[PDB]
Amino acid sequence: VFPLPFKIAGLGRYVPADVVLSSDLEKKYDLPPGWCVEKQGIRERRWVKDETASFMGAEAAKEAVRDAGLKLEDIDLIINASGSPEQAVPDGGPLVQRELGLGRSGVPSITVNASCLSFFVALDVAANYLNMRRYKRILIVSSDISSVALDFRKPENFTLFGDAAAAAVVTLPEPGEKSCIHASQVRTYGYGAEFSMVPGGGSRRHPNGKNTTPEDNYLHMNGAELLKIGFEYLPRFNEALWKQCPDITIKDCRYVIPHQPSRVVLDYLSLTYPDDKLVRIIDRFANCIGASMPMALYEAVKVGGLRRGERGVLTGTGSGVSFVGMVFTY
Amino acid sequence: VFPLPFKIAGLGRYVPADVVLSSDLEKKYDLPPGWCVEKQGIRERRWVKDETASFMGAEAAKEAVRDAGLKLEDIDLIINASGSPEQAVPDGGPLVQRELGLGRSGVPSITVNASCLSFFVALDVAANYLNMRRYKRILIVSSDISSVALDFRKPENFTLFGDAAAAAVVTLPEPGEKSCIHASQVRTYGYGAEFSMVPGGGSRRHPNGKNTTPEDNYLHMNGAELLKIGFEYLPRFNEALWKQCPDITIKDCRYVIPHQPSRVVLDYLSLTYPDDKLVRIIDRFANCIGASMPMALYEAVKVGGLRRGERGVLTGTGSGVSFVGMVFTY
Ligand code: NA
Ligand code: NA
Repeated sequence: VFPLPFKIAGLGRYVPADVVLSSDLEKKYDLPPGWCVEKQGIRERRWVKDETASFMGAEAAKEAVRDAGLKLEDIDLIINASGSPEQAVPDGGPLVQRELGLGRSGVPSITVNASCLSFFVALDVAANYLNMRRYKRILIVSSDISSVALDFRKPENFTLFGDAAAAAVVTLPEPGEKSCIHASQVRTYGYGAEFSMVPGGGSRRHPNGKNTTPEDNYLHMNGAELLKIGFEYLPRFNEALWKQCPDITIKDCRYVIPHQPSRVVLDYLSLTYPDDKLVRIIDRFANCIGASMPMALYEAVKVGGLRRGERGVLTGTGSGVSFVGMVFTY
Repeated sequence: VFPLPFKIAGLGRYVPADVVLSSDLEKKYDLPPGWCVEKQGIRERRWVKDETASFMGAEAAKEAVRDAGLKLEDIDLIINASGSPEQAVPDGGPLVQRELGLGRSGVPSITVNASCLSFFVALDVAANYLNMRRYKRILIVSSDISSVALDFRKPENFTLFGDAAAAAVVTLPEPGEKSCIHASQVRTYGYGAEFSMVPGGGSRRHPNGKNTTPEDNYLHMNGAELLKIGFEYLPRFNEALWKQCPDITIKDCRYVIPHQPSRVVLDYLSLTYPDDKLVRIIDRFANCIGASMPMALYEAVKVGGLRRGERGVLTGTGSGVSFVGMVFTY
């Protein structure tokens, strides 16, 4: 089954233009100077002005299409892979298709939803479409506006979240090119659903029904219990991932590219690997939910200079709870 | 590329136990006797008591797993493919995994979202995973509770919607078995997004923001404009679908199995094909959104007696606007 031919042909990003410095948030909301950097690992973030999520996604997508040496008309499948919805109906796929000027194109546009790990799962889905020769040039878009959830009474909230979009065009590699996936794995532990969830926003606690509570529209998080899921199941997850590519180990990989919704994953990695192995975006873009991993992938290539033939590792933990990992040659 | 080996190994359904007769709705809400059957094509529907969407999905899934001759522990991927969310976070995949008692299993559980055509797109995604030998035994679950959207001031609304879940287990066929996909196609016309949409429920019109209006949480529908998308693009859609399987035509197919959110698609088909070719569920289960197509697939096999080696056609139009079609040997 592995290795799977797979080429990240183009990458794109959109972030809002206005930088919100942690130092200015601290001055405005009476936090100690340096609090955000120490507690959150966040020095800056970007918040939207009037952008919609589809607008940001389309901007990132256009950059990725240019980067791939393609025109918009060459894309034959669009996958929206964001951490949060723009609206209830339709899904984000058709909305970004419309925003791209492709609304009359017929190009299928769908959503893959694995919460904040949607981008990862979309890559995996796309890899299978490509190798089955179903589609040739697949656009994956992850765009999130988390600044809508900002509560300026709560420092743990309002200093954490940022807005961003990133996108990839994926294709099969050309003859001679080594681009491939060596290993890919997704596991889900739904017993952890209650430790990171928003119980409102759907049928179970519909606003017009009898099951509503005041706390329905807020993220319920139990960090201690989430970590326990990691303690119990991550070692075997990692073991099983690397068994897929026994010829390749972490020493053969230039960059670790994590979903990074908080500094914890980065701190874990920093105790393990040299700093130059780790791709960091939370410092300048904060927690951008579903866009975090693809933002880090963009960073690895467009700032970190990841070269064709070098290898990377995508990794993440997300609400669900799910774990993902992928070892690839760029 | 086609034909693609593909076996619908098991099918399952859950519907609420209490039948709501159109005749009783008409008596209670002062509608003419026979109004629902004439205007909607709906004689009965089922509405939940205390069920959650995950509960119904899990019930349908268990039936499908039994039908496939499997145990729950044999499933290696779960795809939630519903028309509406149970809650905001996490997605429905982990929630149905938990409901099935598989919360500690590690089995990846994700969501594919193409609005009311999610089940179709999940089948397509699953077919590619199966043929790439990534997973062997894939559960697809579509569960929707639309009765939460009921407005008893509006006959066009409250007589239309029903609750239901259906599920499929899909695998590769055994040696000698003819089960396959002859043709599959998805097209999206995002210019039609505004003609069937709910603008609230996400970041664009977040309740705490400045873009809210009173009508945000209601389905905006422009039926005339939706039909125009059909007039312009359906003929070429159908042409392109059947060109994938030039050896197979509609005469070679026993059943047409449509997504059926209203009587219109059924009326179109009834003018074209003998009644015994069409699989109808709206009459007894009403508009069950994302569950409509898989409910009809269940009906085709478990009531219509579709035999292995006979052929069917899945067809649908959904919010987006998207069109789907698949020609398969059962
Ligand atoms: Na850009
Ligand atoms: Na059942």
